[PDB]
Amino acid sequence: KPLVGTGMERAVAVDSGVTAVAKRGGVVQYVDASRIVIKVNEDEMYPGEAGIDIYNLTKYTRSNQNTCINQMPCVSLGEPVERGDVLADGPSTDLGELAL
Amino acid sequence: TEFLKPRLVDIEQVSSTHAKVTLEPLERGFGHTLGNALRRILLSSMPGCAVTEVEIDGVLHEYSTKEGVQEDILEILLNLKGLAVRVQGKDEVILTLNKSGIGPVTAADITHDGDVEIVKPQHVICHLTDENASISMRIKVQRGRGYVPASTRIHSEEDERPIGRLLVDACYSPVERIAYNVEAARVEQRTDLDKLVIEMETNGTIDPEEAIRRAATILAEQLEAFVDL
Amino acid sequence: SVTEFLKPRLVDIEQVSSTHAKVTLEPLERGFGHTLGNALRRILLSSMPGCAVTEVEIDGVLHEYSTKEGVQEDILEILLNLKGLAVRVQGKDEVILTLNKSGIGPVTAADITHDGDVEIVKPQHVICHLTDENASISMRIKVQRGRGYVPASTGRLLVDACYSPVERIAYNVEAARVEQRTDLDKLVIEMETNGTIDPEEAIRRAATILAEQLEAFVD
Amino acid sequence: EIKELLKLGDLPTSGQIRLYDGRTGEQFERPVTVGYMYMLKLNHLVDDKM
Amino acid sequence: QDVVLGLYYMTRDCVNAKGEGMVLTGPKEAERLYRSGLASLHARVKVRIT
Amino acid sequence: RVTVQDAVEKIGNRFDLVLVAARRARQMQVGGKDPLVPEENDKTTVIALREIEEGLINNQI
Amino acid sequence: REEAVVWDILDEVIREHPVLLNRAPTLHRLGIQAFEPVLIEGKAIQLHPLV
Repeated sequence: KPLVGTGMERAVAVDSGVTAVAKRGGVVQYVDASRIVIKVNEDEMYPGEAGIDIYNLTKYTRSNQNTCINQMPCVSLGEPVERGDVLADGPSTDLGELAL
Repeated sequence: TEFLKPRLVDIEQVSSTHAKVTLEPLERGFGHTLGNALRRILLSSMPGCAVTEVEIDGVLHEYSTKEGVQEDILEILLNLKGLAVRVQGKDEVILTLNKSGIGPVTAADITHDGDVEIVKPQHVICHLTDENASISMRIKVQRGRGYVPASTRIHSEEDERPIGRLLVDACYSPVERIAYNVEAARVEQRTDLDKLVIEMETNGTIDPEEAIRRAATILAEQLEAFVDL
Repeated sequence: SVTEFLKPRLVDIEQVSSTHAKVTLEPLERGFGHTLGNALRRILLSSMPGCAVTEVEIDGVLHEYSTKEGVQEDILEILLNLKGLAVRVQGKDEVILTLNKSGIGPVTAADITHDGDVEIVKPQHVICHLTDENASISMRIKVQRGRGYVPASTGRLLVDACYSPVERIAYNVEAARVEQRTDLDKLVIEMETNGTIDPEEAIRRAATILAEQLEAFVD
Repeated sequence: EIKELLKLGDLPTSGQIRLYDGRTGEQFERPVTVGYMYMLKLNHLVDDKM
Repeated sequence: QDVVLGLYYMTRDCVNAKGEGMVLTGPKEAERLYRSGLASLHARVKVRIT
Repeated sequence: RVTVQDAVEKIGNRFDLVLVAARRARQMQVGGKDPLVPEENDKTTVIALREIEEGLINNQI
Repeated sequence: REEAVVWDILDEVIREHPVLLNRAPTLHRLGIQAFEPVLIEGKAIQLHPLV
């Protein structure tokens, strides 16, 4: 995190699409720094579905400029999450703030 | 010629990690001269004890991941690098670790010994996060001094280590910051006798009652070349 | 390894004068070139013991303000020039010497009443020049034992005392190397001294002063 | 408002602190600014160019 | 630029200083006076020079 | 030593100092002669410049 | 193999062989200059401040 910023980090890190963002609200079912998987709540589920959103995170991979890009969890098992919360940090982010 | 010589009159282990020590009395200047010399020696040259290799059962390199654990294997190595332990009369030792079931993994899980003593049981290695999950690993510790990065170390080993070891950078020096301070004190009904205070923060493996004497010893023997000239 | 840190040998006495020398050590562990160079500096420049001129009584003066005639340079300079005289005192705290001279010409420390109990280690030190057919001067010079350099803070004329014989000491640290690393320090110590003591031995005195502090800690 | 925050910490509101040189323990003359800048490593690192 | 900053700072005169106004026999004891912390570097003095 | 000006005081054209220092250093490296200055295992580059300091070289030799 | 002797040889090869450093662009003659090298552990070229 930068200690002094502008509050734009909370937007660049999310909108740049590189943090993995919770598509629907629910509770964390499992985490292991490769997968994060969310038991979506029935208030946002679609009726025939299992009702479970996995997020297979991208781990160590080359960026187009050869820097690595491993996503890491920020959640804990059994923690609640709401649509649009950051589930996993990107490169250069933590808790979803930009952090070069 | 009127030089009063010091004695190390007092010590205060204010925490399991932090302590104060005082050397008293001193003449003109010697409060500063030792005050800085011992700080600079204590930071460079106190020997200590570091993790140096780690072998974890099913991993292959630093960048992998283990099913059911909250950290990339790399952040496990960044955690174990900070772990500190005493070892009793040994140049190295191997520690086994095993845990299973959900929850934290902490240094208290290491297979303890009489001859190893850990400064902080709660220092955390990872979380386990699945009901059947496990890690088992063989942490190797070495004694040493200063800092030795693994890149030069393997270039110093000159045999080829097996696949599935991890290497960590060695940071033996057990003192994290040292401060010194000088002040006048009641002796012999006279002024300008410095009570040197040295006060210190450490990784917890050593006690000042050794440390200041060991630092003074190093100084005393390095200095021999200047009287032996 | 774990308690067998590298030790220097003197690489040279590198001597350029009897007054000044460039004693150099190699190798020292990284950063010790300061930890010893400056430590011995702070000893040498301020806490070496020795003997120096401390007070003056030229014939009939209350203050060097009075520029008594017959002498070329005024009493403010004679007062400092007498601080310039290096002296050795054997076994005593304070000793007074007497000086007088007559006739047109210079005055030198060789003209002092040399007790033999005291050595004026540089007799050829000019004191002043005389400027009349009747020119002669007579004075008491006090010499005293003490330590370091003490300023004029504390018919007598007071003067700063130069008890430490080190005229200057300076030191550098610089790159040195072995077959596999270059992060080690060389140390160069340079010092210049007033002739009471030879420098390659003054440093051996100073290393002792420092060693004596450690004697209560070393195991 | 920076001063006000530094006063809420127990910190010196001048922002500056006296420092000493670890080569001797001498004090520096006049205090100097000390504080937490943010610094970026740039992708022009040297072994990629030597 | 830093070299000239240092030389400017070294050669100023400050009308109040520690050890101001005494008389010295040369640079070398000027340096002993500075280094021991007995005189401030920009203090006024008289010296013998050559 | 490095600044050659004192050798240029002796070879008053500075170009001739390179032609003369090369010629002499070749008499040492190639022609098999050895220096009239005390060598210190310097390069012939420096030895030949140190041979101008002895004042005993010009392009007659 | 970078054997232990080679540096003591290198520090004899180089011991006074001038090497030419120039930036680019190099507007004027002062933009190429020669210096005697001294060896370094790192990877940067250590240049003199005044130059």
